[PDB]
Amino acid sequence: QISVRGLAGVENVTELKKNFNRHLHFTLVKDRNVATPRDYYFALAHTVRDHLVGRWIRTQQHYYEKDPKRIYYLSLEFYMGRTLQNTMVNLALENACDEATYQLGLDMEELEEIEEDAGLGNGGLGRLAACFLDSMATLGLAAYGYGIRYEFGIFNQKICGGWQMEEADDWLRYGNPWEKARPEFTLPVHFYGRVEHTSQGAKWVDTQVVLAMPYDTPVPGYRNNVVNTMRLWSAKAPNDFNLGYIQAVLDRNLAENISRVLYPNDNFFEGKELRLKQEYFVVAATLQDIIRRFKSSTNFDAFPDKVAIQLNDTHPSLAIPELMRVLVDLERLDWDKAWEVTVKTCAYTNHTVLPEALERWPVHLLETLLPRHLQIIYEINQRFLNRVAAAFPGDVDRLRRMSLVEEGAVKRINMAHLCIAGSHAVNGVARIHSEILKKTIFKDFYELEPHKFQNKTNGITPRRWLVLCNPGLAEIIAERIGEEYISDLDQLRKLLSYVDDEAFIRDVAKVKQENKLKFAAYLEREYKVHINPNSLFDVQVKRIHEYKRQLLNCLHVITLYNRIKKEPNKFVVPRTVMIGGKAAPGYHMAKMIIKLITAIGDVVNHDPVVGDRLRVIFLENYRVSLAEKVIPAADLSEQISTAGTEASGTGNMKFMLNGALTIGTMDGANVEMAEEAGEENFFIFGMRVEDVDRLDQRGYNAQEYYDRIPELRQIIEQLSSGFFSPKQPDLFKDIVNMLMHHDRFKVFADYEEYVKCQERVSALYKNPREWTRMVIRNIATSGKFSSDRTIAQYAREIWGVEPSRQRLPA
Amino acid sequence: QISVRGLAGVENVTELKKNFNRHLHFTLVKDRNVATPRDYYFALAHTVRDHLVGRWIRTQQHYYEKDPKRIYYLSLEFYMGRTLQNTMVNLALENACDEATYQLGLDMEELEEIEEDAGLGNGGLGRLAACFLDSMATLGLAAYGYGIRYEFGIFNQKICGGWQMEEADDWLRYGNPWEKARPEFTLPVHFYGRVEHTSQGAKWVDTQVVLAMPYDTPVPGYRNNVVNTMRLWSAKAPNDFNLGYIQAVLDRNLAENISRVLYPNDNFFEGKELRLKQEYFVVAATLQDIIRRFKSSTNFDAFPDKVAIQLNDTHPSLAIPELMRVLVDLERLDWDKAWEVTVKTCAYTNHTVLPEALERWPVHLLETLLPRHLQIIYEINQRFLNRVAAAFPGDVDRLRRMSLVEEGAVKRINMAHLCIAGSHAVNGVARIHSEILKKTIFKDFYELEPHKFQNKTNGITPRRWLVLCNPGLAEIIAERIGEEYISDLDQLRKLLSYVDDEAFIRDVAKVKQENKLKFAAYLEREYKVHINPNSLFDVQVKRIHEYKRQLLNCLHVITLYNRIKKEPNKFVVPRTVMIGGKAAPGYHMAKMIIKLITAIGDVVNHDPVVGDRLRVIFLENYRVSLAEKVIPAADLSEQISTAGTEASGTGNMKFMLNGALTIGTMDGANVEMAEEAGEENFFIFGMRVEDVDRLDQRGYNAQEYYDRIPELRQIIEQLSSGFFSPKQPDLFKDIVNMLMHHDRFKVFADYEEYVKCQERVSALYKNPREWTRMVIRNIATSGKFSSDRTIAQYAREIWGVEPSRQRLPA
Ligand SMILES: O=c1[nH]c(=O)n([C@@H]2O[C@H](CO)[C@@H](O)[C@H](O)[C@H]2O)cc1Cl
Ligand SMILES: O=c1[nH]c(=O)n([C@@H]2O[C@H](CO)[C@@H](O)[C@H](O)[C@H]2O)cc1Cl
Repeated sequence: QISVRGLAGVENVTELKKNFNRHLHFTLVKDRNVATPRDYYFALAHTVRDHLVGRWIRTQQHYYEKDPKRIYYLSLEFYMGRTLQNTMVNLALENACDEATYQLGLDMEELEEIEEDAGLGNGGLGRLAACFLDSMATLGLAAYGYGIRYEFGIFNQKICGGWQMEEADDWLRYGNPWEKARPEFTLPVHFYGRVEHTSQGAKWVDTQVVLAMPYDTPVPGYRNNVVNTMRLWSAKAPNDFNLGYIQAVLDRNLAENISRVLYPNDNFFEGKELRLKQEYFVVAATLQDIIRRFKSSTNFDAFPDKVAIQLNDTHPSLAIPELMRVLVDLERLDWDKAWEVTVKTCAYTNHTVLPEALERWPVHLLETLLPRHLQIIYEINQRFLNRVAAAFPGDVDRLRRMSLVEEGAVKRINMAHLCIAGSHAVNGVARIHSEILKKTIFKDFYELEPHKFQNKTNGITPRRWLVLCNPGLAEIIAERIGEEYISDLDQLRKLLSYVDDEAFIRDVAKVKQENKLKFAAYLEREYKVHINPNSLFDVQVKRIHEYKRQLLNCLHVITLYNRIKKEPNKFVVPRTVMIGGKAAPGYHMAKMIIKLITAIGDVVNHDPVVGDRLRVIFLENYRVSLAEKVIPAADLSEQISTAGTEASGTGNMKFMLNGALTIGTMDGANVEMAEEAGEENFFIFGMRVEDVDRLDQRGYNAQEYYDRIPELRQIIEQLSSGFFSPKQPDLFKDIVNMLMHHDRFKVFADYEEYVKCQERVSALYKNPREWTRMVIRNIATSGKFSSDRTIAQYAREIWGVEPSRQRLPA
Repeated sequence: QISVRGLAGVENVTELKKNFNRHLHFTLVKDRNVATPRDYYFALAHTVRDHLVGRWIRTQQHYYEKDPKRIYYLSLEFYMGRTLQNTMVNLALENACDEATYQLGLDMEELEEIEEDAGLGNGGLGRLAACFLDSMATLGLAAYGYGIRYEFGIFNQKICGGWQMEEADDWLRYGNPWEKARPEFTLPVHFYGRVEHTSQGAKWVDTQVVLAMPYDTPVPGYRNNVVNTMRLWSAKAPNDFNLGYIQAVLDRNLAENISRVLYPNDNFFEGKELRLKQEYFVVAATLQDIIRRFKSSTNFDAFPDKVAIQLNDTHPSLAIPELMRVLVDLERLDWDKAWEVTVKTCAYTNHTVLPEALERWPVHLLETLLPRHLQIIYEINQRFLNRVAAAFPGDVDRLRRMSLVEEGAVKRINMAHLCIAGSHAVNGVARIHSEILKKTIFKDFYELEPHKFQNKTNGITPRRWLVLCNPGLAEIIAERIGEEYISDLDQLRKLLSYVDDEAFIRDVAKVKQENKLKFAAYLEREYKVHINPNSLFDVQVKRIHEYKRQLLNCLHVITLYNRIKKEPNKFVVPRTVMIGGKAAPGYHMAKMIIKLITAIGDVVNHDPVVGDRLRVIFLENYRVSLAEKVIPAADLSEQISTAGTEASGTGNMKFMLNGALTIGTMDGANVEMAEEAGEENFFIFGMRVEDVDRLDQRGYNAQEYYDRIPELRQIIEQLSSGFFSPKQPDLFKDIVNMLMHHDRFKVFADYEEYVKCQERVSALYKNPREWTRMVIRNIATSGKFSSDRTIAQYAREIWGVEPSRQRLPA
C-alpha cells in the first residue's frame, strides 16, 4: 500500500505464505480450522524471526573474525514494547507481510495487537536503553545490551472507582518467540560468604551460588543486515541447592526470585535487599561474559581498547568494584594497574538531580551481602580522598562532601560518587542538565577532574517513533524528500522549503486528522469512551510524579471548566484533555493525583452545559504500545516540569517528531528543542532555573498566590469543600495541604503564566493553516533528537569507535 | 544396519539431512562450527518430532469426526524415560536417522545419551502407566493419559561414602522438545472456601483459584500412524493473585508449588497437604476437559457410553466426588442419576495390600481444603452403608469395617473404600494379588458386589522392552519368525520349535554375551567400575523396600564370600552381583540397606583371595534409561519378595523377555510367568502365601533360624561385630535388630531354601547350552506379559471398547 513499507515481490509473498503455513502446522501444531488470531500472530512472528537468524549468525561471526572494540550497555531496564512490526520495518518486510497475510485472508494489524509489550522498564530511562540498542545496530557498532529477564515487567494498570489498581504483567504466559534461551552459557553468581586473607591475597569464601542463565534476543539495525544481541539473565538455583527433601526443592524459589519482578519505582530510590541482589546479579554475570569474550581475542593493558562498558545510571555501578575484584583477586593484577584499566573501561550516565532518586546503599547491606566489594569500595574511597587532599590541601569540608562514604545515623555508600571516581567520563542527558551537574551536585568532582564531564543530549529512534507508529506522516515526508532521512534525521530540515506549499500544508493536516480519527475509534472500541475528534487533543503522558506537575495541568482543566460555567454561551476552542501514566505502588501522592484526574472527568464529562467543548480522559495503562497510538494523535504536548527537575525528557521529542506543538517550561531537552525550532514556534512559559533559585532563597510561600489570584482561590476552595468528591468531602485534603504548605515543585508559582500561555495555544488553534505551518517548523527541526546522533556522539567522544552506515552482506 | 530398524531410502535420508540442518540453523540458532553434541541431539529431536505432528493432528481430528468412546487414564505418575529412540522405533525411522546422521558425520547413539529421562514416576506403578499409553495407541484406542507436569521428577541419586544423597532432577533445564504448551486451554481449579446452602442447592464459595495449564506430549502407536495425547497440568497463579506489591508478586509461587515436585515415596503413604492438593488439581482440571469434550458431541445418560475413566491406584480417587459435585451442584442432575453415571464411568486399579501404602486422609484436611467433597463423601458413605445394612441385617461389625470413614484418634477417609463404592470395576494386577484382595482386605466388598472384582495381570511394552533396548535379540528373533510378534507377542511361542536348533542356541548366547560386553564397558567409561564379563550377572534392580528383601540378596552374597574364604582353592561359578534402586528420602531402613550393600562391596571387591570370582556393585541412579541397558545384560533376575507382598511386579517381565533366567518366590506375576514357561524352567524357592499365614499364626521367631543355621549366625555376628564397618563397629545394629526382632518380611525364614536354589542356578550356569535352552524356553513363553494383551482385556472387559490393529492413513 504505502511506499516506505518496502516491496511486495511475487517471490517474497509466495515464500512468506508457505513459511507461515509451515509454522502454523509444525510449530504451532494447529490446523486452519481451529487456529485463533493468537495462533496466526505466532505463525507470523516465527516466519519473521526466520529472516533474522541468518543475519543474526553472520553478524555475530563477523565480530568474532574482525574483533572490533565491543560496547556493553548495562541497564536494569530495557523498555522494548512490541517486536514484530519493528522487525518487519527494519528488514523491509512490512509490505510483503501485509500482502502475504492479506492473501491468507488475515489482517496483519489485527494480529500485531495480540503481541504483549516487553514491559521491562519503567519509563524514560528504560526506553532510552531500547532506542539506544536500535541506534547502535543501525550504526554498525559491535554492541550488546545486558540486563535482567524479568518474569513480570511493569504492572498492568486498571482504574477502579477512579483508583489505580495493579496487576501482575504476566508477559510470558504464551511464550516469547523472539528470545533464544542459552542454558549452555549459564554462569555462577556469588552472594554473602566472608573474606579470608592468605599470603596470596584476599579470597571470597562460603558464598551462596545463584546461576545466571542467558536469554538472547536479536536487535536488527535499519536495513543494514546488522543484528546485534540483547542478553538478559534469568536466575536459577544450583542442583545441590539446600540438597524435608520436598521443602529443599521448593526453596529453590528463594534463589530464582532474583529475576522475578521489576521494581516499579521511577525517580525514587527504595533501598531493598532484593533490588541490590538484582544489581549485583546482572553485573557479576555480564562481567564474566565480557572477560570470557576478551580472552578469546593474559594481557589486560589492551582491555580498554577492546571493551567499553556504559553504566545506565548508578544501577550497575557495582561493575566498578567487581571489575577490580576480578582483576585484583582473580587475575592477580596489582591495584594501580587494575584501577587504570577500570577507569579507562567504565563511563557513567546520570539521569537525575532529585535527592530522593539517588542510590545510597546502607553499609550494613553491603557488608552482609557483598563483604569483599565493601572492602574494595573503602580502598577506592581512601585512595581517591588522598588525591583530593593532595589537590585542595586543608579543605576538610571537601573531603566529607566528596567521600564515597556518607556518615550519619546509618552510614551509606553514595553510588554516584563511586561512578564518578571509577569512570573516565560522566555525562548528563541534556545540555542544561549537564550544566546543572557541574554547578551543583557534582561541582566538587568537576573542579577535581573537569575533563570527565560531558553532555550527550538524549534522542529517540525515528524507526519506532516515526515510520512504525506514523506511516501516513512518514509517507508524505518521503514523497517530497525521499527515504534517506529515516537513518539521517537531519534531512528533515529540507521540509522547511515546503512551509508555504499549499499541498504540503494540507497533507500534514490530513495526516493529523486521520490519526486523531483512528485514535478516537481506538478509544470507543476498547474502552467505551466517547470524544469529539475536531477538538484540540491536549496530552500529557509520562509517569505520575510531583515534579512532572500533572497537578498544574489539573488546575488548568478546572480553570477552563469554571470559565465555561461562568459564561456558558461564550465560544471556546474545544479540547480533549488526556492525561496518562503509572504511579509507583507506594507513592501515595501519585495515587491521589490519578484519583483527582478521574474525579475531575466525572464532573466535567457529565456537565450538560459543557457539551462536547471539554473532555478529560485518563488514559489507562500507558506503556510503549499505547504511546505509539496516542503520540501521533496529539495536537498539544504538555512538558511542564518545574524548571531544573526533568533531566532531559524524551516523550517531548516523540511528540515534536509527530506533529504536535509543545507547551513547556525551559527544562531539560525542551530548551534545545526550542532553540532548534525557534522560540516563536514553541509555547514556553514560567520560571527559568534562575527564577526557581531566587524563589528558594526568599522562600516559597504559596499563600501569596492564593491571596492574589481569585481564579486559583476558587479551585482550592472547590477542592477543600468537596465539589470534586461530594460523598467524601475531604478526599483531597492531602493535595490541598501539600499545595498550600509543602510544595517542593512550585505549582502555584507557574499557574498564571501557564494559563495565559494556554490561551495563546487556543488562539493559534483557531487558524488551522497557521497552526500547521508552525507544526511543519517543528517537524522540520526535530533532526537533532534522533538517537542516531546521540549514539554517534557516545561512540566518538566516549567509546572511541567510529560509527558506520555500511550494509553487511545478505 | 539391522532389519527390524526399517528402511534407509535415498529420498528419506536426503530429506532428514536437510531438516536436521534447517533446525540446527533456524531452531537452534547455531552454525556447524559451534554446535555441541547437545545441539545435535536437539536438531535430531526436532527433525523427528516433525514426522509426528501431521499424524498427531489427523488422529485428533479423526476422533472428533468419528466420536468414539474415550478412555481417560488418570495417574499422578507417568514414568516415560526418553522419547527419541522410541519415537523413531514407532515410526520406522530408526535406520534412516542412523544413516542420515552417519552422513552428517555424527553417531546417533552418542546423541541419544544426551536426552534427559522424563522421570515423572517412582517405579512400577508410574512405568505401568507409560507402557499402557504405548499399548493404547498401538491398539487404536481413543485414549488420553492425564496427569501433572512435575518440574522436578524423581531425584537423581548419588552415592557418597556409600550413602545415598539426593539431588533435584532438573529435567527441563535445556527444554523439552516433545511437549506443546497449551496456555489457550487453561482452566481454573478451586481450593478452601466454604459451603453455602441456597433454595437451589449447595454452592462452593470464597475459594482460592489456581489455574491449571495443559502441556501435550504425543504418544505414537507402533507403525499404525495413531498418535494419542498425554496431557499434563502445570500450576499457575491467577493475575489478580494477592493483587508490598513486590511480595504479592513473589507469593505467586505458593500457587505454582502444586506442580513443582513429585513425591518420592513408593508403596508408602505420606498424608501431606501438598500431596492432596496435587491429587485434587489433576482430577479437577481433567474432569472439566472431559466434560467439555463430551458437550461437543444436555444429556448425561449417554455419558458412560462416551467416557471411561481409569483410576491408577487411589491417587485420583477424588474424581468420584468431583464428578458428583459437577453433576449434582453444577449441572443439577439429581443424586441418584449422578451416582449411576459416576459408577458406570469410573473403574479402579489396586496395586498393593500393604497397610502402610493405603491412602487414608485425615478428615480435618478434607474439611479445610475441600469442604464440599467431604460433604459428598459423607453422603456417599451413608447411602452405601444403607445398602450394606439392607443386605447383611444386624451385622454391625460389617458396617464399621466397610465404612468409608475410619473412626479412631483422628477420623480418616479410606480412599480405597471410596473407589470400590463408586466404580463398576475394581481389579488387581496379577491373578494371585486379585485373589488375595477378595479373600482379605476387600472380602467384605466382594461379598456385597462380587461382580465388580476382576483381574488384569500386568504387562510391559515389547517396543521399549525388546526392540528398543535389545536390537540384537529382536533381530535374531525376526530372522526366524518375522516381525509381526512386535505387536503380537504371543507369536514368540513359535520359538519353541528352535529349542534344539544349534544355530539358534548360538545366536541367543551370542546376543547375551555382546550385551554383557557393552554393559561392562558402560560400567568402566561412565563410573570407573571394573568387571569380569564371563561371570554370571546376578541382578536385582527396583526401589529399595523391606518387602522386596534386597537384604535376603545381601545375606546370600555374604554367604558366598564366607564360603570362598573358608575354602579359597575350591572352584565357584563367578558372579557379578548388581543391586540398584532408589530409597525414598525419609525411609531410614531403606537408606541403611543401600549403605550395607556398598559396605559389602568394599570388603568383597578388594579381597585378593576372591580374585574376580565375586563382585558386588551397587548400580547408582537406577531409572528407565539405565533399566534399558542393564536388563538385556542380565543372566539372573532376583524377584524375591516375601510371598503375598509384591502385587504383580513388572521388572520380572522385562528380564524374562530379555533372556535372563528368574530366581523368585511364588509372588505376584512370578506365579503366571512360571506357569507359562513350566516350573522346571524357573528357579522357584521359599514360602508360599499359605506358609506365610501358617508362620504368622504360630508367630515368627527369628531367633529359631539363627540358632539352627551356623552359616546364618556367622553373618549376623559379622554384622554386629563391625566386620563390614571397622571404623564404626555398630553401624548396622539397626538392621541386625530388625532382622532379629521386628522383621515383618521373614528374611530368615526363606534363607535356607534361597541359598540352595542359588546353587542350582550356578550348576545350570556351568552348562552354557543347557542354560541357553532354558532361556529360549522363557523368551518363547513371555507373550502373555505384553501390555497389548493387558490393555485388550481392560478394553473388552472394563471399558467396553474393541481394540483395532488397523493403520490410519499416512
Ligand atoms: O529513575 C529514573 N527514571 C527515569 O525515567 N529517568 C529519566 O531518564 C530519561 C532518560 O535519560 C530522562 O529523559 C528523564 O529526564 C529522566 O527522568 C531518570 C531516573 Cl533517575
Ligand atoms: O506405590 C506404589 N508403587 C508401585 O510401584 N506399585 C507397584 O505397581 C506395579 C504396577 O501395578 C506392581 O507391579 C507392583 O507389584 C507394585 O508394587 C504399587 C504401589 Cl501402591
